[PDB]
Amino acid sequence: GVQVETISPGDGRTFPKRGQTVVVHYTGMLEDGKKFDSSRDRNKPFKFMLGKQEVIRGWEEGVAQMSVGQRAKLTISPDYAYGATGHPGIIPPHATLVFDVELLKLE
Ligand SMILES: C=C[C@H]1CN(Cc2ccccn2)C(=O)[C@@H]2CCC[C@H]1N2[S@](=O)c1cc(Cl)cc(Cl)c1
Ligand SMILES: [Cl-]
Ligand SMILES: [Cl-]
Ligand SMILES: [Cl-]
Ligand SMILES: [Cl-]
Ligand SMILES: [Cl-]
Ligand SMILES: [Cl-]
Repeated sequence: GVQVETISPGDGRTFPKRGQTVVVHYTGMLEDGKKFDSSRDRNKPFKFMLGKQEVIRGWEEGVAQMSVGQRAKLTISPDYAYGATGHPGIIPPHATLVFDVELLKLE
C-alpha cells in the first residue's frame, strides 16, 4: 500500500477531493534513496487530477491523505506503483518508491 509520514504540517482540514486539480512539489527516490525525478529541480509545480488515475495508486491515495500545505513522505509498495514490470530505464522491477511531497494548492 502507501504509508504517509508527516514532515511539516498542513492545515489539518483541507484535503484533496475527487476531480480537483492537485498541485504539488515532489522528489521521487528508489527505496535506497537514489533520486530519479524532481519537480523542484525543474522549478515546475506538478499537477494531476484526483481520481483520474493518471498517476500511480500510491499517489492517488497518499496525496489524498495530506492536507493543504503539508509536506510528507510517501512509501509506496510495488503493487501501488509500477509493479513487477516497473518502467524500464528509470523504475526497476518490483520497486518500492519513496516520495517527498509538498501539497501546495487545490484548484
Ligand atoms: C513523470 C511524472 C509522473 C509520472 N507518473 C504517471 C506516469 C505516466 C506515464 C507513465 C508512467 N507514470 C506517476 O504516477 C509518478 C507520480 C507522479 C510524478 C511522476 N511519477 S514518478 O515520479 C515518475 C517519474 C518519471 Cl521522470 C518517470 C516515471 Cl515512469 C515515473
Ligand atoms: Cl491535471
Ligand atoms: Cl496531469
Ligand atoms: Cl486530468
Ligand atoms: Cl529500470
Ligand atoms: Cl512480494
Ligand atoms: Cl517489496
